[PDB]
Amino acid sequence: ATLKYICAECSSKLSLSRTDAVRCKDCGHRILLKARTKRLVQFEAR
Amino acid sequence: KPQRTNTLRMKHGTYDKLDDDGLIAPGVRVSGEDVIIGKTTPISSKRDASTPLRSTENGIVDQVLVTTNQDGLKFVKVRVRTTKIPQIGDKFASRHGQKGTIG
Amino acid sequence: MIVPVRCFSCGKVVGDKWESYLNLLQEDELDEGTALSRLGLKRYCCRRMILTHVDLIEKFLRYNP
Amino acid sequence: EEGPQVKIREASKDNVDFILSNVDLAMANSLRRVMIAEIPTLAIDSVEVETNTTVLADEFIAHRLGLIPLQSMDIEQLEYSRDCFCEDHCDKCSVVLTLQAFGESESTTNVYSKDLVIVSNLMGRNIGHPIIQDKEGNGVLICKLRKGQELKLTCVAKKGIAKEHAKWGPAAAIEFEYDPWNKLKHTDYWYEQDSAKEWPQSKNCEYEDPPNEGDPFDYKAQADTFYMNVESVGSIPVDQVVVRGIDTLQKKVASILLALTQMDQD
Amino acid sequence: MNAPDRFELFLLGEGESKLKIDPDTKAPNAVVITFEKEDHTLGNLIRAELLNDRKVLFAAYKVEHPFFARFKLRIQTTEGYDPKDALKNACNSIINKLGALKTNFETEWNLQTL
Ligand SMILES: [Zn+2]
Ligand SMILES: [Zn+2]
Ligand SMILES: [Zn+2]
Repeated sequence: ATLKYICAECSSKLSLSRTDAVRCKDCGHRILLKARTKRLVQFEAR
Repeated sequence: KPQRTNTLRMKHGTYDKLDDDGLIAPGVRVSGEDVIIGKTTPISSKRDASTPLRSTENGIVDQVLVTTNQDGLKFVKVRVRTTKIPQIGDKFASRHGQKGTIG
Repeated sequence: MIVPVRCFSCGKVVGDKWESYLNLLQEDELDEGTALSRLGLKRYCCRRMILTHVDLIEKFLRYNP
Repeated sequence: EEGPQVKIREASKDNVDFILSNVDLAMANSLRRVMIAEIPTLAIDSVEVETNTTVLADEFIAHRLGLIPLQSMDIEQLEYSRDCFCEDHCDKCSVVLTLQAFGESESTTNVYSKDLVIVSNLMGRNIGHPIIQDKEGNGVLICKLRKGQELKLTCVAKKGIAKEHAKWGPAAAIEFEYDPWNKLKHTDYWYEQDSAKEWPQSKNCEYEDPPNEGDPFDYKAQADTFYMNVESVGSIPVDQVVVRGIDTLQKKVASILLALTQMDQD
Repeated sequence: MNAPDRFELFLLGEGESKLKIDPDTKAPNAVVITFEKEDHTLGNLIRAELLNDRKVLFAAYKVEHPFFARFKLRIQTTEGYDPKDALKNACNSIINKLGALKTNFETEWNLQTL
């Protein structure tokens, strides 16, 4: 049901706003990856 | 995302690519001088200080990473991926101290 | 990373012959020289493809995400 | 049949090792070029990457996809996107493949052209089927997934010439030789002591008479008899490479004769 | 970025013809033709056919730069022999030679088992 930020280590799809600091659920991994886009990247197969 | 208010101090690269958290999310193709880390600063309302993509460069975003320092500062790290295809000019060396370009 | 699909030089589909080569090696205890000739790779241009190849992916699929 | 004359040595689904005879080197080459160059063919040329948690990057993947040979038997029955009056791609000019794969097992999920699925109506023309030549139905090894890594792709195979990108090339190698016995003296054999004793004899020395040492250099003897050998990549049956080679060359000159014609009028 | 789209090699972009015909000035009964989006494939072919033809005094072709897909072709034909007709003629001469090969091949291909 939508994801804004994955988290670095547990891969647990977080998604938090401002003043949430930078942590994850159980794995307070202060890192967090930014998860992809849905805007479908197209590619040249060349 | 900055969209100009009272200083308008921004760069020619398009912000059309930054999300509403001011960060391109992975996958998004970025080129020209496209803005990557859309940042803003009130100085003594919106003085844009932001990292646009390097001029000559153009890629696709590989990973945006948001962190915390020891002073707790918010960190962002954008990896921008580009596939580089041997062209004319690219430099190639055998293993005996002779380089040479593709003519 | 993984097997190039085609031998650079000429374009033999080489990337359909990597597991089979790894087999020709491990399960059939053959040597690369003999093994590569069996996969049909006859011109060194296509041999160097498989024989030179480093399958770093099997090390990339070892990290978690 | 008077003129150029083929004389096949081997024939397989992969090879056509033949002997062109009674032709100008020019032509024998010209065809050799056409085969490497300009036989039209179908090949994934656009990838839309839906999900890819795989270890490889999209364009990496995308690249290889394009390199997986596809069925091109009925490629004339397909138009180059660029001429097809549609808008982008449609079944008239384009086959549309899919790759969906999830690392399901805790073992390493391999991914293959086999896992490519045509999602467009082919309208009966043999086209765009991932060519599988391997002995376990897998075909080209596209990617490797760990348990929990997904790959969702939409490819689009379009009609192209190897000249546009060597991915559309139906030929693999194209062996090619003439004058196995260096009788036209077309080469000056480099040597430390003995021209003859150092250079290994060709395949095709067997198919031709060794010159007599007493003879004068045959000055008038032009190059005919060219021992070729077309290897196919799979996208088109070898026999057909050689044909469309001779065919597409025929079309070219034809494209010119029509220009010398339609050069007049208005 | 500078890299010209690879199609530009076999595909005519706008305003370009296949053939530009120029009347060689330097000599009588000679012509220079510029094929656009062709290369040696054709050049060396047409030339060495053009060259067989006996009422052709001169045939040569050159691709002046590897970057561009085009080549020039010069044919000097005898007085009263039109080079365009020599081309036409050497062109036909090819089409017929390839027909033969196409045949001969498909023929000798069928006799093969595998
Ligand atoms: Zn976590
Ligand atoms: Zn090769
Ligand atoms: Zn279409």
